[PDB]
Amino acid sequence: SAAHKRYRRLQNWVYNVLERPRGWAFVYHVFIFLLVFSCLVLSVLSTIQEHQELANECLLILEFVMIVVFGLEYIVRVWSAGCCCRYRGWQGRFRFARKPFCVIDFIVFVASVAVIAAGTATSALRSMRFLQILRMVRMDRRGGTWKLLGSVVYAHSKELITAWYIGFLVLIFASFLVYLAEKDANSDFSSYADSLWWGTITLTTIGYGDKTPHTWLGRVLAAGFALLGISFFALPAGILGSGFALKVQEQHRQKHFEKRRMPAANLIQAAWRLYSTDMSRAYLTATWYDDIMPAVKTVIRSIRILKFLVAKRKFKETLRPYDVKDVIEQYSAGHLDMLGRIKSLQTRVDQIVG
Amino acid sequence: SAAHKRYRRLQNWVYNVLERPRGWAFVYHVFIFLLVFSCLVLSVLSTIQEHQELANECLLILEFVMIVVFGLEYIVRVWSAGCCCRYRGWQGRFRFARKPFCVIDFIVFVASVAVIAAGTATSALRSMRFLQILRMVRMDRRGGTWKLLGSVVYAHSKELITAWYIGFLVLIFASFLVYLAEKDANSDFSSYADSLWWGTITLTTIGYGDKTPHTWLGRVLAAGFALLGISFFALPAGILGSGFALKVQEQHRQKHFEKRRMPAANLIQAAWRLYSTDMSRAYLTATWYDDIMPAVKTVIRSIRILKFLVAKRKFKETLRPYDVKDVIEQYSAGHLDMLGRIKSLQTRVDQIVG
Amino acid sequence: SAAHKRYRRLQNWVYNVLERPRGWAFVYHVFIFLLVFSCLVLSVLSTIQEHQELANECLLILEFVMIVVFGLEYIVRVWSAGCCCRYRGWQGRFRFARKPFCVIDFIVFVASVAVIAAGTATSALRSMRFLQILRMVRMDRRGGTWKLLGSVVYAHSKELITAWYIGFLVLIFASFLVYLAEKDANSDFSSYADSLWWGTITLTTIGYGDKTPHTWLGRVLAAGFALLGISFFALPAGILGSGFALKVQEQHRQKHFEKRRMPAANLIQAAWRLYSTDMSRAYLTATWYDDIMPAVKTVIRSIRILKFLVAKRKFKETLRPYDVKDVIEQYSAGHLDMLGRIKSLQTRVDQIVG
Amino acid sequence: SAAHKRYRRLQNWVYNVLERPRGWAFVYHVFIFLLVFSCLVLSVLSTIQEHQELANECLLILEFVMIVVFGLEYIVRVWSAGCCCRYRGWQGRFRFARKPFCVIDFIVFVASVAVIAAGTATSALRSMRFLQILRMVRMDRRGGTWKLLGSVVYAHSKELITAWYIGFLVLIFASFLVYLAEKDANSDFSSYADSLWWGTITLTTIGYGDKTPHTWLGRVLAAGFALLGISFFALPAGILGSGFALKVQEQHRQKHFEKRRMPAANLIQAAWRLYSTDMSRAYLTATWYDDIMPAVKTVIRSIRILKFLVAKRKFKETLRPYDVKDVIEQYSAGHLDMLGRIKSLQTRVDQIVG
Amino acid sequence: DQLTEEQIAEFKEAFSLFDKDGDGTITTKELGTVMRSLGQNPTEAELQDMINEVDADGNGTIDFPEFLTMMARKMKDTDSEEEIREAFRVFDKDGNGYISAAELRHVMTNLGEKLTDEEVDEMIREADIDGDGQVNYEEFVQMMTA
Amino acid sequence: DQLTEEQIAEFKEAFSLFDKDGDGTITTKELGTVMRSLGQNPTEAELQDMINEVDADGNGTIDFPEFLTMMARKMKDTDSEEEIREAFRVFDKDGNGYISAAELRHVMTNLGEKLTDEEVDEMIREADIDGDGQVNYEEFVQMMTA
Amino acid sequence: DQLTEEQIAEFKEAFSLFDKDGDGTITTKELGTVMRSLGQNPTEAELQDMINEVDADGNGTIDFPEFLTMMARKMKDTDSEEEIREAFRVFDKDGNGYISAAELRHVMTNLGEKLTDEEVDEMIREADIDGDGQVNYEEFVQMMTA
Amino acid sequence: DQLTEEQIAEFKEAFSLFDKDGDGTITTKELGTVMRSLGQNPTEAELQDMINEVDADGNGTIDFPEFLTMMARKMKDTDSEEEIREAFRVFDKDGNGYISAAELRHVMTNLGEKLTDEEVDEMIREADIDGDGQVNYEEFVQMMTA
Ligand SMILES: CCOC(=O)Nc1ccc(NCc2ccc(F)cc2)cc1N
Ligand SMILES: CCOC(=O)Nc1ccc(NCc2ccc(F)cc2)cc1N
Ligand SMILES: [K+]
Ligand SMILES: [K+]
Ligand SMILES: [K+]
Repeated sequence: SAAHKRYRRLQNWVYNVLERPRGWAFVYHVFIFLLVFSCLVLSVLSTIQEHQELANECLLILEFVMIVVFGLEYIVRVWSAGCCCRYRGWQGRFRFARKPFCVIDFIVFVASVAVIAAGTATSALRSMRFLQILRMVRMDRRGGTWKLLGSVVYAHSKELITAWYIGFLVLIFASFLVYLAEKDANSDFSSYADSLWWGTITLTTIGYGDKTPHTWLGRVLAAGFALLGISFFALPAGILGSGFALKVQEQHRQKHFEKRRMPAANLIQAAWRLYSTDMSRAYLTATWYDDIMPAVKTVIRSIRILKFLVAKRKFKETLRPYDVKDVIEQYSAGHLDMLGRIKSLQTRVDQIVG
Repeated sequence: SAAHKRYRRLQNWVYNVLERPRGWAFVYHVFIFLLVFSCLVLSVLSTIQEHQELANECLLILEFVMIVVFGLEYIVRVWSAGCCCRYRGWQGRFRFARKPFCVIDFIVFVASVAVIAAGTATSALRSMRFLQILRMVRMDRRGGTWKLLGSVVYAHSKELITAWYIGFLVLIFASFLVYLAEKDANSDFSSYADSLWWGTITLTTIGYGDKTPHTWLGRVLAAGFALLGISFFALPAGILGSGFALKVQEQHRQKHFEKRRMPAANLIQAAWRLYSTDMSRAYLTATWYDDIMPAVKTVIRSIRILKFLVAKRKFKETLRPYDVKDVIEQYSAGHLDMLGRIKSLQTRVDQIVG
Repeated sequence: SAAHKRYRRLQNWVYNVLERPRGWAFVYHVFIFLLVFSCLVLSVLSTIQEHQELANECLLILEFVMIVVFGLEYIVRVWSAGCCCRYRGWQGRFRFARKPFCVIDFIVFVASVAVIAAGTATSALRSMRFLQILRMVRMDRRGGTWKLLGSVVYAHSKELITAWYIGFLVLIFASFLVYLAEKDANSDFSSYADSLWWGTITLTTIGYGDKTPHTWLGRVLAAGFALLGISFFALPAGILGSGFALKVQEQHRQKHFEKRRMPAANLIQAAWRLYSTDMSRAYLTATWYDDIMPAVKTVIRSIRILKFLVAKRKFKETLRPYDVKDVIEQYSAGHLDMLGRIKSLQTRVDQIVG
Repeated sequence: SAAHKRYRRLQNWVYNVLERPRGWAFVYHVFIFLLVFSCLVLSVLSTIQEHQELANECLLILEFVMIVVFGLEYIVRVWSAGCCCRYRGWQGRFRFARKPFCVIDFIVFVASVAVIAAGTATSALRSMRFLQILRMVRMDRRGGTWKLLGSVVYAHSKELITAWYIGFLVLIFASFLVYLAEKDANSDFSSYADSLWWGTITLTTIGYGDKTPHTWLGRVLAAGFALLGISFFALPAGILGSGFALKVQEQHRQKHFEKRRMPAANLIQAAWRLYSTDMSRAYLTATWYDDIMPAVKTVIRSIRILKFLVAKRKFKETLRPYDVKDVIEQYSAGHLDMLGRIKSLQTRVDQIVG
Repeated sequence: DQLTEEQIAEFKEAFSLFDKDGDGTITTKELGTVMRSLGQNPTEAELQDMINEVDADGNGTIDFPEFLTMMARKMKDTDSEEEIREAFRVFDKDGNGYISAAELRHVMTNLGEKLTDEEVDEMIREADIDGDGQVNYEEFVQMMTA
Repeated sequence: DQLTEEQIAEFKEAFSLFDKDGDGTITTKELGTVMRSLGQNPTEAELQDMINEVDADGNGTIDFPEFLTMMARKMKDTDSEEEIREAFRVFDKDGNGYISAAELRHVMTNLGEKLTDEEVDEMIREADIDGDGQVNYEEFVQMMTA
Repeated sequence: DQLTEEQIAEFKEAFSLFDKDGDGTITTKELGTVMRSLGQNPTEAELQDMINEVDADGNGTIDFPEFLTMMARKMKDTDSEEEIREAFRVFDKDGNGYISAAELRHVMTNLGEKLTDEEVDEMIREADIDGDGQVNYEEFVQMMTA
Repeated sequence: DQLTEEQIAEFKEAFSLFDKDGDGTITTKELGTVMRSLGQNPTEAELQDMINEVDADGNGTIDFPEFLTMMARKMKDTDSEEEIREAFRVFDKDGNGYISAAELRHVMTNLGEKLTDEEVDEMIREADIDGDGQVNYEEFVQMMTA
């Protein structure tokens, strides 16, 4: 079946490059990226009334190439999933197709093909070009980015609220004070809404320049308020950046410990020992041939099941992190064992000599 | 009294959702927020001369709804406070009302009602719309944000002062140097005050664009000073952000230790044991029936009071943080106890055999 | 001499409030600050041709008040220095005056008085108003800010150098590329120097708006370069901020240890014991009355000098920080002492019983 | 040969100042920097049509001086390389010249000389002035900056990707929403491309001011979107700065440990002991004069080679970092040795007395 | 609850059981001797901690004014009410001022100086337990501080 | 694989070897006694861990319903399949679902409760090893979970 | 205070009590022997530290030039005045150059090589204590450095 | 320096002193026995480390091809020259490729497996010391790697 094994190795390699890339497999995904992103850009260049002609021309070719490439990729991935043992036979392939992102990719492809077909309602045929962004959104494996951002935001919720509350009060105050000074002299600050627009555009440090204070009082107040206001607005970015950095550092820290080890290795052993209870040559002897006292072998199996369950638990626990108080715990164990050893010496000296 | 207990549970639930929210109770507070904030926005849209009509219309309805909702909330909270044992009876309700933020909320509500009544001095009836911001200010439970900001600012005083001193010097020098170069060619830099305004608006990175250097010397001098100046102005934000992040991390650190534990549990026990001295069946026997030697039971109670006071202290202390030198202390205790054990062996061997 | 001691306490209090403030003494220095800074502002308002009249009026009064206040402060500080024992008598006062910042303050005061006198060359009488900034520069006690900034910059030299080298390369390349595209269509980019000015003003995120790309190639090229360029330019403000924060945290860390302790206390004791060799009642006995064998007391003194010198060294060393490897060192000492104790048991058992 | 040793010391000093500067040697390199950078600036001032005359004049002199200085420096460095033992004789000098940056410097110099010669195609003679930037690029010793930046970027890949993905989605959305509101009223937002240009220029906080929202709906949407958008765009700069700071701190941490020590010292000893097997006076005796049993000395040498190889390995290993679990390992070793010691006591007591 | 003179005399008679010599002070010797006569076995460090809680002079003794103050006060002070209530709140994660009867039972018999079953039975009987099985501990704290 | 009544009776007969007194429970005494009769030597802490894996009542015993559940289930549950597959993945750095025969042999005989040579020989024989010498462990996991 | 020749001869006579053999050096043997004759009991490590403070040659000895320098200097040098003043400042939190008589007494008798009551009584008598009970320690440092 | 056949035979004769049985291998027994006969006293862990440096088969032995490779190579390889030069550079703070004769003497006799005085005397004699007293260690490394 050497050909069968070559087939299986090819399948596993393709599935590895598609589902979970590593090392050089990226050279594929990046490509796909630059293929969709590029298309997006062209779509935007279609909106300008100056380049519409050439842009539509290029978009025709690019959409054709993209539809062909994504159809090929989809067929290849659906065939590759077969490598794993979970999805075998056409029933298994179907079970694979039922995944959400798979049907998403299929829907996007069928939409692209139907659009290019109807091309031969141009407004809708242009509007659906936004669909490609779903091809990128599909790159998120279970929304990792959203979950990471949410975790980091929640961990610093108290610090973030303080920056917004202090920043909002300064914007409401500085806007009011500057509006009070520029009310009549300058025409820009006709109403309070204009003052608030100016205050936001200034405190964020955007500084469009369509509204600026003209009288000296307004300038002094603006300069004094901007220094206090600019720092509060720029805090969230710094807080979140330091949070991300510290999180990455601590995580990388735990990589060195490698404490889980031994539990995973023992679990496979307890599972093999349990499994082999029912097929090992160790039980294919006249002695074991079950007819007179079946319970003996059943009792031996029951013990292996209990040990398997202990090993599965110890294995699952390894994932959980451990504290730095273990050193105190080993001293407690070491001292207690030694103190008990001196007692056992003391009792024997007192027994013999008295 | 099952109905009485249902009543008490309802009261405690309402008081929990109002005073100290957790989990899903937030779905209430957020609502109130979006109800006041929205009103604020409408008030601002009243200032524009274009939308005044529709804005006042909407503000009428929104003020009506807000007054009704806040009256309901206030009555409900005043009735809910009764759940706790501190404020019982109408005397207790009154004691509850005497709180500062409660009277604040009441004053704001009465002001809103009086305003809407006088509506049927419109300038003042518009001016008092600012009052609602107090409804948000009321969300601060004892000014937590101010205290946090003050702590973090005080802990980093030296670096912060260094950033301002270097930043102030650079600003003065750059403004003067650029004014010396742009004095005659450009009309913007007519006086030193204009140069200072330009220097601030540039170094903060706002960049309005109403004043810019025109001669090449000014540009070169402005370019170099701008690069050095921009970093110093943004230094505060980064310092405070890193400070907040590090503080949050270290605080989260101490949460894992949970060292306080045992003291709180023992305090309740010493308090119960002291209390039960005067009501336990253990003392309702012919033996204890006090007539011949009252002092014996009094002495037993005096001992329980002393132990209660020891447990209260140990309980208060647990809140205080503990150092990482405890491991050295346990080794010192462990070594000393063991070294004393070998001495006790040595003395007994020397006693019997000599 | 109770009056003498009241005098000395008053002197020490004044000198404490002036030289090294703490707690509430700040309420003085801040005042002086707001007194000089204010003056500065008025000077600037003198440059405008609109407010010159009122500004000069206010500056007259403020300069009078400032000269009087600083003369009073200088006399008070020169008299207060006498409290310490270093500068006693008029020779000591003179020695105090010889300090650099003292003569600086004196020169500034004499300059102010000479200026106000010549007031009754107005250009110079206005130019010297810059002198007041020296009053603030004088607030630096031995240039602490400069030394702190230099330390933090030197510790991070490599990372800071990387940000400038990458940022400079992005600036050159982006300026050249945008100039190549905007050369003919737009008039702003007439020469490469204009492109470099635009590139700096954009990458620093100032964005004056006097130069902007007009053709789409320039716009797409500028948008891509600005995203890469903006992060590198703002990279230094973040590195230095994180450095300051980490430095403050680690420093605060060592404050908790308080490992220096015991050495300072022992030094005073060895110094007192050495000093008392030559005046203690312990040596004023017939026995010690020196005539027959003077060397005995000299030898006793020589030993106390050697112990004093050991205590002074151990005291100076405490200032130096200590590593976290001490726990390993105490285990090494503890294990070795215990292993030697079991050997001493083993040898005695082998001696008696054999 | 005292003159020979003076020669060698001079050579080593020059090579130290050139190849690897330290301390005061920098006072040279900085100079060279200010000599090339200055030239660059002058070249730029040549592009302006106002200063071309004086700029070309100054550039002539500066190019002459620079060519002379760099020729001198190159000859001196090529002669200095001889100090090391690797490159000796003209063959060794040649081997030194074959280095990449050496030939780079030589090519740049020959290009400068050929240009100044052809000066007596001016367009090319101006274009090649860009070459000098290679003189700075040459300051990178094996592209340290690029490698550092790449390491820090790769370590923070997951955090960086989240900022880009969230930021890209906000930019696509805010631009579309603002374009929908400003479509007809304002002429700036004629097409979607204009809205995207505005969105980028706004979110990066550049704020040119050539495009701004005019209707109030657009202003409100721009205000809310910019606050969310500005933080995400500045998130990458915040993450890389904290990363650099943390990396520098941890690196400085390992400097204090100084754990490598002992291995380097032992390696030199094992190498000397092996080397001296074949030349020591210890082997120049009648006993060792090899004729009857040569293998004895060969066996002794084979043992020294094996020990040398053990010492070389232990020396290379020291460079690798070590974990903080060593304390647990020393307790394990210490406890085990002591527990075995109590066993040896127990067995001897049981042997003699029984 | 003004402290009366007969109440003072009864405290004095208890104080004199400790200070049998009439020296006006209670040291670790006098305190620990009375305690061990009743079958208690405090350590020396526990006797020092107990005396230190009321020894303002810091000389290792309790005098009658300190003894009388402790006896008159018991747990009625506001510091005691707050700290006891803070101890219950350690075990109230909901923050609603309630603790389960079964959770109170676990903490009382499994942590610290564990209550016996009969002690904890009397404690749960004394709290007016709700029908669910939840205890409002803040009214439990006021009964011990009354 | 519906659990039949004869299968239940065979489990009951094994359960009764442990619980020879007919008390309906297996403690560490009954479990450890049967184990040591076969020449095994568990520790007390190992006997407690084993019973704790199936003791829902938390009273340190196994009753027949818990015994029957464990015996009927073996490793067929989805939790077992996932955790065993996660254990192999610890040693699959490529992430391709493969492990070398020689690497499996090293881990099985050098880590944990090491397999003997004959045990590990039977294990590698049972996996359908590819011609390269690489083992697809996810189909190995389904054979032990079937 | 120029060092005179008679003062040098008196130092020489003390130096010769240590170096009784006339070898011109003081080792730990000579130093420790004289010290123990007076009833002191330094350790070997304390004798090495003492000699190391004045042994510039680093060979574990004190010669007469080193002995004479130490004896002529005592505590009069500026390094001694500064370090002693820095030690007091450890216990001056106000930063005003004052320390309480009672705080000085606590530190002198409770930390380090504690002073006896009589030693510390003489020390507080010698400082010109103010009527409040506060000690200006910087003038106390100049009296020991004079 | 092509390895000749007579040089190979002399290595073979040394190899046979270790492997006296003719088994073609050197274990810790054979290596340590020859070493102790010369009065050396390696530990078992030191004998394992030595064999492990040249045992490619990982079975705890040295065969003749491994022995011959080690003997032919000595320290002449580029890895040896670089690592020895890196070891000197640990003690060259200036970075100029020099080390003081007195500093070399301190490191050789005070760290590691200290050289005796006579060993270190021969080492400093062999380096062509400059008149200042500074040693160019990179030419010292080439003499040991030649
Ligand atoms: C934490 C709240 O935010 C700030 O601390 N803001 C801030 C304060 C000062 C400076 N330095 C420039 C300067 C200082 C004083 C002057 F009088 C004029 C200019 C910069 C910032 N960003
Ligand atoms: C700590 C004080 O603040 C700064 O370090 N400022 C700063 C310095 C340089 C750069 N890199 C761009 C650049 C470098 C060299 C040039 F010649 C032209 C441009 C950016 C900033 N922000
Ligand atoms: K900006
Ligand atoms: K801007
Ligand atoms: K602008």
